[PDB]
Amino acid sequence: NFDTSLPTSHTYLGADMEEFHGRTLHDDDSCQVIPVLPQVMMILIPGQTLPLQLFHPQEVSMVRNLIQKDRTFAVLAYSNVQEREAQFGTTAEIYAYREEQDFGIEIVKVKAIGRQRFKVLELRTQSDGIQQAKVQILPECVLPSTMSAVQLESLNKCQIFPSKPVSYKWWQKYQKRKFHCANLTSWPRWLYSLYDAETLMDRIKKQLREWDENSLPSNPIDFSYRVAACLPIDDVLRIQLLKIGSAIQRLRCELDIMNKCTSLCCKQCQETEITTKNEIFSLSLCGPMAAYVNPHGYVHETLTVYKACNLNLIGRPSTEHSWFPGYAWTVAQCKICASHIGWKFTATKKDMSPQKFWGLTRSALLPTIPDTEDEVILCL
Amino acid sequence: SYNYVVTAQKPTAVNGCVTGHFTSAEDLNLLIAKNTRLEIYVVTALRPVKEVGMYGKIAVMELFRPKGESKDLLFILTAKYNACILEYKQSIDIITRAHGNVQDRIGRPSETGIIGIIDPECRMIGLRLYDGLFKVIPLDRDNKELKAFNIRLEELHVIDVKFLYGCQAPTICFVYQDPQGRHVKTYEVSLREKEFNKGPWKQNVEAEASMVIAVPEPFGGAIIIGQESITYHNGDKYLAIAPPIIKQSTIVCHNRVDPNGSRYLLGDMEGRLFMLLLEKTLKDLRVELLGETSIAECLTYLDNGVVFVGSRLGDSQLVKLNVDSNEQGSYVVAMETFTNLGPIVDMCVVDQGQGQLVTCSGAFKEGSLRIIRNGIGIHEHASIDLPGIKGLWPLRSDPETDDTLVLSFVGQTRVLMLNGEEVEETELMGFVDDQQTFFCGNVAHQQLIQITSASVRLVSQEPKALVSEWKEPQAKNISVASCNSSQVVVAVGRALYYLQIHPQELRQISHTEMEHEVACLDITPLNGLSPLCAIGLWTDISARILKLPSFELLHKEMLGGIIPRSILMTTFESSHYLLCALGDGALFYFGLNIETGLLSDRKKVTLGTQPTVLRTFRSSTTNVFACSDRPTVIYSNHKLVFSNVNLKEVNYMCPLNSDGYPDSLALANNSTLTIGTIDEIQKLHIRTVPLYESPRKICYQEVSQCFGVLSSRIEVQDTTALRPSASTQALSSSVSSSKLEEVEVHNLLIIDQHTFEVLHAHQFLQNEYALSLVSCKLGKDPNTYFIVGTAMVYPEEAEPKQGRIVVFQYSDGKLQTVAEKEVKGAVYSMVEFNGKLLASINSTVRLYEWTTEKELRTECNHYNNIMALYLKTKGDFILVGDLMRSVLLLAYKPMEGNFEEIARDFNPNWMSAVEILDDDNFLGAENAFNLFVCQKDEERQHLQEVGLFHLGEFVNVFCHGSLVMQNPTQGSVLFGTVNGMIGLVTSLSESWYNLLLDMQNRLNKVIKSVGKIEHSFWRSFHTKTEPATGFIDGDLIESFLDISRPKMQEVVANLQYDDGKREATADDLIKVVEELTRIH
Amino acid sequence: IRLPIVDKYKDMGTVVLGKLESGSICKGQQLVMMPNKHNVEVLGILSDDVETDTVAPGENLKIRLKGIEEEEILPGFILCDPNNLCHSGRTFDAQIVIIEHKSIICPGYNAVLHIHTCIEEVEITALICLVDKKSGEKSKTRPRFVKQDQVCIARLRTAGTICLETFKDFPQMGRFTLRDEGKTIAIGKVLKLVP
Ligand SMILES: Cc1ccc(NC(=O)NCc2ccc3c(c2)CN([C@H]2CCC(=O)NC2=O)C3=O)cc1Cl
Ligand SMILES: [Zn+2]
Repeated sequence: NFDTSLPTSHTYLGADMEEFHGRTLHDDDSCQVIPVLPQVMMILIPGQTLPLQLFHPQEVSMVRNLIQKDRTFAVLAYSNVQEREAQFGTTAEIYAYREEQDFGIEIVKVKAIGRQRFKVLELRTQSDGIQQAKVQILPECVLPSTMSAVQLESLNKCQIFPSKPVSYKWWQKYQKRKFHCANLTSWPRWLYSLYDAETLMDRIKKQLREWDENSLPSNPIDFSYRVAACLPIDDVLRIQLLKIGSAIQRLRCELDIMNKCTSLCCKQCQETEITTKNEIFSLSLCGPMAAYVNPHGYVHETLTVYKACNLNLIGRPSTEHSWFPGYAWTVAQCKICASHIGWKFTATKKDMSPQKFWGLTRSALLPTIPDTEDEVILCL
Repeated sequence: SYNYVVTAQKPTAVNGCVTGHFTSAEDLNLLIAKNTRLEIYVVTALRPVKEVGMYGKIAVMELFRPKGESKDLLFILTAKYNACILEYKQSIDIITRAHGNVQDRIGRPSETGIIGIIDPECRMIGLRLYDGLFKVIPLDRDNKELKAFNIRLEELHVIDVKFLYGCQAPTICFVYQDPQGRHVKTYEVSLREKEFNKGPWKQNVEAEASMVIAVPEPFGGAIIIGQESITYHNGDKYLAIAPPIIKQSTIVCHNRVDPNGSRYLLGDMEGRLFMLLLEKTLKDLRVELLGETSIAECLTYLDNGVVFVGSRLGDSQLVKLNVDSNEQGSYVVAMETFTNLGPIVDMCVVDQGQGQLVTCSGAFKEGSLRIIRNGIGIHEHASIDLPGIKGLWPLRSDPETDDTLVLSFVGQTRVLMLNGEEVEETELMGFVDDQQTFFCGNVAHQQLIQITSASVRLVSQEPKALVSEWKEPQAKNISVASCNSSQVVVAVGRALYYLQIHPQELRQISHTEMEHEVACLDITPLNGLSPLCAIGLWTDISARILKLPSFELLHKEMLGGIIPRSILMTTFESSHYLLCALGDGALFYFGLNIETGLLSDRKKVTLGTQPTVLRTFRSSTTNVFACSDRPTVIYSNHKLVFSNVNLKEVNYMCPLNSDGYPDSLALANNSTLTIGTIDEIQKLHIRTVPLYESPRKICYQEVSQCFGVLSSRIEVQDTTALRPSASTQALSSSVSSSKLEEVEVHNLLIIDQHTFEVLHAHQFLQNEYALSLVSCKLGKDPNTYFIVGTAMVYPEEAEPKQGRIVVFQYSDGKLQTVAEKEVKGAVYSMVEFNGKLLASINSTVRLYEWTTEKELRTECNHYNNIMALYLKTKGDFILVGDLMRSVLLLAYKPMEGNFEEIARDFNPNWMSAVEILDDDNFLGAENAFNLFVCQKDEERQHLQEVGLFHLGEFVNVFCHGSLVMQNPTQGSVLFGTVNGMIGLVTSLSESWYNLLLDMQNRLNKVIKSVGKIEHSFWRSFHTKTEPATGFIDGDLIESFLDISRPKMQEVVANLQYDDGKREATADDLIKVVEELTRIH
Repeated sequence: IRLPIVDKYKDMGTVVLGKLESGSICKGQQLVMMPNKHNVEVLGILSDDVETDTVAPGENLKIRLKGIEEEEILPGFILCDPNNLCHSGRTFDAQIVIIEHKSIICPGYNAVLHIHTCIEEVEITALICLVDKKSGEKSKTRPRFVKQDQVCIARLRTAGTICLETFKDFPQMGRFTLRDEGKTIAIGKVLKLVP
């Protein structure tokens, strides 16, 4: 096997960039103005990493000066139907940056990380091809436990337990002690358990484990956003989760998709299977999916999968600008429709694990719920 | 949409309970918190003294004596962090010495909950509200605004904290938990520096230690209770016992028996009461099993070995604990039971004229049905088996107070003498006893009178005997007679005579003739003798008034139809009414003119199809008793106000005032005479049907005249139960399947509606959890069915993947299982939907048609984002909700055979209950004990939030229904609660909402609020915090009636009252608020 | 080693300028200097203001050379280690991103070609295979020409002689910018070297 921390550090971008420790979060419900870079179209999730390559001096200006102050710019969710009425989005904060003029056009490569969700109020258009967006921060809306309302005061003293050994009787125990006072309400322990952040996160962990070898956030907010970015879903569904204001509802709806969406199809010709859930695994620490930039500055949320069907390969394996040090890429396209689905990755050393695997772009895919037995998914 | 919220049953459940000297230094009091209410009793070997209401959930309540104060003061801290210090004042005020809201801008509320403590020297109140901080209020004489300061805690997870006794500076002892384990520590609280100083001692305690007990100052020190171990600490003395007798469960409440601290009471989580003893200084500990009580939330030792058990899950108690333990068993015995409806976990409204409410109340051994009927109760002092009474009269064998009861049967009469409480048959000399008596009584000129069918009979009192008789001039039968102190008017069918009463003579006067055969008469005076007459004729079916001697009465109001049975002139408040009651059960009630003659301001109301009889009686003013299938008392406050009487039918009555039964009543039906005193006025009467297991749902099958109840019980592993339950003691019982650490076993009960016997217990499948229950007809099938929704629950499988919809039917004495459907998930709810069955299975809604092959055939299927936990309907609409407070409006489209989402509002907060108010409005209970309302009115697929209100209770159920007979306000929803409060919600016109909103504000200036908490702070929607809206607190409006006349005028001072507009008076409001009180 | 020579300022016996892009360079270390295969020993290494005896990549050397060729050496030659020395000749293939152009560049387009120190006029003799930017996807057909904002692979003759390396094989000496009317009109990694 191979070093899973390598792909998330985007070493293919260049050796060292100036790094920025942290620190800027804007307090909730505020009204901010943030620049939005043009041509970047991606629905960006808190905690997700975003690599960029900027070519136009418009963009290259906007950033060079952005570094001095805030370092954060604005990324927009568009339903394609919007045609510019962008209505929600996400702050991304630059944590790494490099400005090369070697080739002899000036090129700016950056690594940003999604920070906050906002609502669009207005969009004003600096005639420099850049937007500056009037933007109200959305608070992550946090709920106490389901029991904190109905809890007998005498049993408060029992609500903290000794912490879990690092094995599932513990969860039966957990359920029995935490949701004891269900008897005062009109539902069972096992229901209140289906809205328990701690439980849901654990149920999600087990699926993520299948991806293998896992640690990660303890806060449900972060966890829910981390698995949100792992989910290969479609830009219209991705805006839905993002719009969702509870961690609990995020985790729940997220478990739904992971069970309900076994197959992954050619998005263009629709009724062709490329790959399955079975085949997804996390080459990157960050998930079975991350964002990667290519050399022409195009962004690819690519999904690492072990086999996959109904593709052609064109050309020969190349390590040029490869996102996965150790592997070469060959362009993959839909056997039927020719529409470019991703890449097949191939080892250059015979002592690496996965000798081959597919990396499939999310733009090229359509998650399906198998059958015509309730077959357009709605997140739950 | 604008709504009125009012309480119909105050919360019953006990939060907390304390003793000490509050009312008076010499008295010993018990102070009890029942959520928003505070009861004050004086102990004797409990006399209620004062009960009041916080604008608050009482969350801490302690008594304490500051230096140089004459009795104890009372600290309350509410769930909204409203502090106050309170004094009793002698007629009685509870006054607020000090108050302040001790909220902080930052601060995560602690997982272990709010914890209030007062040190023994009364230096400070110590508050633990948030993790990391310990708040201190100095008790300095000059701290009226309870200003306070925080001390940082390194330790973030504090389990429990107490001040210690016998320290040279105030000292806290607490248990906390971190990664290295659980530990007890102490701090010295430096009053001056406002910091902790390294405490006298510390110590890794038991893993699950959770209770701190501070021992008073002979031994001083602390006791620490866990699961297995009880441990004592002071400095570096240390005792640790681990007795088996507390192995089985968890000690959750405690209390000191004596000042010494020799003895402590300890309460189990499942109903054991223990005594802990400290042996002497401190050398050993022994715990001893007193027995079983209601599951205790809090305990107080009172005196003479009597103990108050405050319950939440069950009825609260008084228990006597003997040092004689019986071989009945261990040593505790019940003295009193105090009703607790708490957990109202589900309910339904039944029955046919004035509806009554049945609940699933309690939990584990405390599980019960509660039946709640609005009512005037009657305390019985005698019942006598005495069939056939057809009239009743009190009488006085001596000139003062009745001593004689006269009863009539068909063509027969008989006399009872009363000596104290012993009734004995006698003869009255002068009274014929072989005819039926129509009236008798004491009369004018030291005399007596019997009016039979035959004759009208004047009798003397000193040497009793018949001084004059009157019969018809043609020796005929009397049909109907009416007599007062001085006069008689007797009818003979068609025509009728007026008679007087002088000594030895009853001499005739007027001998008139009527349209048709007179059916009822009256002569009740309004000033010694009645110058007027009430009549009712057989065939013109009319209530006529006539002049005396003359008889040309006039104002002869021909009501419609059926013959009149009774008629009466009487006086409520001071207005004068005429009442005429029909043989169909109707009752017409007109205005009267004693001096004018006109009968007017007509209203009419029905009481029950069996013909009605009307009597006057005193209980200090005058009311009317109305006998029929449903007996009714009448008053009054300038409405006449019918009030059902808590009794099976009363055929006849009279007032009865004896040396044995003073200011009492005599009630006769077909087979019994009853003598009783009668409560004024109507309260909620609760009948309690113990099940000894947890009831979970209830619904009503009217044709089977019985209830279905889902319930569950706890067995321990082979599986075999911990006690006899409803479900183990049914007459007939079934099981879903044969036998081919605690467990939960679900049952459907069939409870009789009359006897509340458990007729049948069905047991569902092993692992099968019964979720939903419902009674209804389906398709075109005349049968009514019980229908259960289940879900198959395994611990390994976190989401339910299979469940049943089962159709039962109860005919004869047998429960048949008629039809099943397996379904690939949980059936969280069901609801009858236009003769189809609508069920929510996970996040699908499914509508089933009921075939003739007698099976459910899926018609349609709708998937939502939301799990469908709540379902309700009206007309074509479906209201769907989930735990998270997300709501969906759905519409059945008959021409498409299909469902359609109409509106939705996802607004993430814990939701406990929903209801439809009408096509356009939706009620909900939501986190931090709130109510809210959604409204319907493209972008018409958005629901608007038009109402919020901080209730103070956690609603488990809404249900349409009332508890006052049929019929200002519009519609009615009742709601049931964890604390055992029952409420009512109803709509107001925008006119009344505006008026009552003004009123609230004006009543706020006038009413004294207990902790000096502002009403609007209290009602303000809480989790976020916003002002309350679109709700009117009827609890507040109704208190208008309790303030003094000058305060009433204060409140109405500058108001435009609204009809046809002008300066509003106290009287305009008194009548408005009274109409308002009449909706429960 | 590899030092693209910027200029020769005959001084002393002789001397030469550059940035030193492959390897370390020891005082008196016999070398060669390309297309012409001229031997030469380092005499003098006046790196930066300072002299040092040996010096590693990055630095800015002037170097006194002794050889049969002592001016008559031009910029866009390079020094080379004699073992693995530098590839060269005058045709080559490369991947050439068109950044600025009004119309449609197309084979037998003439332009200037700045590779490292060298600056020789060049023709793209044919172009080869288009390539789409989103993918990597080489192209199916040949392309008759390449417009702006677009990538191709193409073969290139310098109307004299160069000293190339392939990108990957080397980078600083195989990235290069076509340039015309003093604008930058493409940029290109060199791939092969033809004959
Ligand atoms: C000045 C210049 C500019 C660009 C290029 N390279 C190109 O045009 N090169 C064509 C090219 C275009 C797009 C992509 C690639 C190569 C490779 N690739 C993915 C494959 C999977 C991976 O792991 N990393 C990726 O980036 C692309 O999206 C050369 C020069 Cl000299
Ligand atoms: Zn395709």
